[PDB]
Amino acid sequence: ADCGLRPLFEKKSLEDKTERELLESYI
Amino acid sequence: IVEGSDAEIGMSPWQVMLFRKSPQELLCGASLISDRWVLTAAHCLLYPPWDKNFTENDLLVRIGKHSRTRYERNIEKISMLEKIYIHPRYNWRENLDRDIALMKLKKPVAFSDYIHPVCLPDRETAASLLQAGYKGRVTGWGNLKEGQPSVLQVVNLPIVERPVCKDSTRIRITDNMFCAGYKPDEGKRGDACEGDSGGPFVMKSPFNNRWYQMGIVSWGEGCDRDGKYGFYTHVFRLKKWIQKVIDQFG
DNA sequence: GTCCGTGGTAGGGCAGGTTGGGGTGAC
Ligand SMILES: *C[C@@](*)(O)[C@H](CCCNC(N)=[NH2+])NC(=O)[C@@H]1CCCN1C(=O)[C@H](N)Cc1ccccc1
Ligand SMILES: *[C@@H]1O[C@H](CO)[C@@H](O)[C@H](O)[C@H]1NC(C)=O
Ligand code: NA
Repeated sequence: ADCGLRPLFEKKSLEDKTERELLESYI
Repeated sequence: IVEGSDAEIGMSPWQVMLFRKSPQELLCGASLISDRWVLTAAHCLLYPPWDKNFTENDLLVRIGKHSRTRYERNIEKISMLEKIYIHPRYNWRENLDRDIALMKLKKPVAFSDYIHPVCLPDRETAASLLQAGYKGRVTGWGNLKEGQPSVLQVVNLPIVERPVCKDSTRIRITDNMFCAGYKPDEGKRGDACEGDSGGPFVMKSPFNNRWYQMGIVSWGEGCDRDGKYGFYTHVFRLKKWIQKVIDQFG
């Protein structure tokens, strides 16, 4: 229900270093 | 992980370490899918060609962990297993078809900054995210080349088109598996390696800000070879099976 | 257009099971 939303990241509007690479590959 | 990197703290909080008690041994990775369920690869529990058939009392699970050596106090949790459930159609001889297993913990685990379950895909996650060139992220404490890292390693790898996966190996590929990795000229490198089985291949959906486990590290031929690709168990394919055993035996 | 259940990883059998769906479908 709360799955896949990381406390240290999504929850506190922070990105990890390389998640953008993943997004870009979806383009 | 080969050509990966040290993860950031809390970057993979559904990451789970699968242990042999005696002699102590880091066996495989795994993933936290709810407070009482862990996903992993069946070949980590059951592999008859090496007379490997573990019982719940042979193993121990470690969650919330970042560094492979240190006990991390008030960070990591240990769990025992109530029951193991291997897919009835798992094939250890030919091609590790359906290489998937579920583990029910004896007690549930409290979540924290460091312990948080990942989502499983439904039809739309599979429709939208399972595409050649799209990258996911794999994590593990297994081999750095074909020593062993101190800190969880992470790497991003693109899903490879299916004919290319088929052609690149003589093992009979299957609809319940996919492959991921860079083609020889694409510059970039990287792969999972032995000791990484069971770890998750996650993808962050651009539609909700959520991480989905699309794969389970399953097999390969060496690690990080040109024209070779890591193989992963197709999670969504096996979704109905996961839900049933959880529903029925949870 | 066609094809993905009768053993196989394996029993008892021709369903259905924790398991033969329907899809990144492949071909
Ligand atoms: C148990 C897992 O750690 C491991 C993962 C290896 C992943 N490798 C890459 N390059 N991404 N799996 C295995 O080691 C499996 C189980 C036993 C043998 N095996 C293999 O991958 C062999 N290398 C090849 C193989 C043999 C038999 C059937 C399928 C594949
Ligand atoms: C593995 O061990 C279990 C528990 O001992 C046993 O009941 C089962 O038949 C074994 N499976 C094998 C060897 O495939
Ligand atoms: Na490769």
